[PDB]
Amino acid sequence: TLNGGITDMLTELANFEKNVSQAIHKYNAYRKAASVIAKYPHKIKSGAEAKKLPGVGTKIAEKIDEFLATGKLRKLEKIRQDDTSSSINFLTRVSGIGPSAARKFVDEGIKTLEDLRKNEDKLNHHQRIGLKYFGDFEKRIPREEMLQMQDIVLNEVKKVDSEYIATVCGSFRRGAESSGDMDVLLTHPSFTSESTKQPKLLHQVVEQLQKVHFITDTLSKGETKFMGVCQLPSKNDEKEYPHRRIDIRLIPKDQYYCGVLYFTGSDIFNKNMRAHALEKGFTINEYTIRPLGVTGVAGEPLPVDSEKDIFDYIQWKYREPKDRSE
DNA sequence: CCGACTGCGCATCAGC
DNA sequence: GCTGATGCGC
DNA sequence: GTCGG
Ligand SMILES: Nc1ncnc2c1ncn2[C@H]1C[C@H](O)[C@@H](COP(=O)(O)C(F)(F)P(=O)(O)OP(=O)(O)O)O1
Ligand SMILES: [Cl-]
Ligand SMILES: [Cl-]
Ligand SMILES: [Cl-]
Ligand SMILES: [Cl-]
Ligand SMILES: [Mg+2]
Ligand SMILES: [Mg+2]
Ligand code: NA
Ligand code: NA
Repeated sequence: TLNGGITDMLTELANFEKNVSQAIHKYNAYRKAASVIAKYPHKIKSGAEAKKLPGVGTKIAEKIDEFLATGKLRKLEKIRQDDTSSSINFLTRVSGIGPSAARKFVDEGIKTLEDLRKNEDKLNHHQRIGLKYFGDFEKRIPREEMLQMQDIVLNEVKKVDSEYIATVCGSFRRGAESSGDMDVLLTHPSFTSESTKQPKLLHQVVEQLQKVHFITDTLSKGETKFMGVCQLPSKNDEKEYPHRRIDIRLIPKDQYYCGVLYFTGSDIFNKNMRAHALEKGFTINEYTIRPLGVTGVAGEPLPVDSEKDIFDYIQWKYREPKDRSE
């Protein structure tokens, strides 16, 4: 946090653009700039100096000059005082309420926590659960609890079928001392890019975790992705732990390396890495890396036997999980 | 100058 | 019902 | 909002 002030500013600007202006490219540009500045190993003394960094252009350099001179940004001060942007910004803090629904609710006079609570019937299932756990989903997860949750998830999975492999990814795999949620990558020999010889592979695991009261609510659920809410058991007399967000992704077993690469992140690291891939004539998703023909059509998946293999294809030196926190 | 900007699962909706 | 587009979040 | 060609 050499430049915590500046990165916060840009982050607030990204969120404004996404939530209020609904300008996805500006949102991503701001996030990119924040990221590159976050990792810059010097305390920035000027906008010119920041403008040397890829992703920081003229407009951002200017805002940086203002913030350095004043400790603030007029543009943001104004935004913070605009009732409508304020209302939309808060409303999108509820899981399931996006830029669109937020703006709608405001239109309809629903713009506070109290408003949402008395208008539950105007929420879809996801939003309803987001509202229910609005406070909990605010709280970070200490690594020590992530370890307990890991322990539970891995053992319960083993109980359904010893052939399942569950890997906790996200910031936890990057070594973070705290996490926003729990991301579980799941594989089983019966599900490969070649065939699905067992149905309900994801369901049985979800059901087991529900049976033991680890999973408490469901936000969405398909054949390969589950998104929901979980909770650690507390002891006699002990207050309860906050409810936590959990995501599970069932990935074909032979595409584990692309899968774990994807799910380890960070989200900006993936974006960067995928952009570079393109510039090298490849496209990467959570399943495969393929070449991009002259015509732009992606070709056949290339052989992959390690995360590193994927880095090699794009002429990047390998980066351990802990060094992918962008 | 200007096209392009990482990639995708699930929920919901519109048009047929 | 189906398919495609859009919303949301990973 | 930024950038590559
Ligand atoms: N927009 C994206 N593009 C590509 N990969 C993504 C994207 N968003 C997420 N992933 C990836 C890569 C991610 O690391 C992973 C989990 O997404 P989470 O939404 O749980 C996260 F990003 F917040 P995490 O890194 O885990 O940080 P905490 O959750 O706060 O602790 O899927
Ligand atoms: Cl935009
Ligand atoms: Cl400010
Ligand atoms: Cl793979
Ligand atoms: Cl693919
Ligand atoms: Mg996570
Ligand atoms: Mg997650
Ligand atoms: Na720059
Ligand atoms: Na939200």
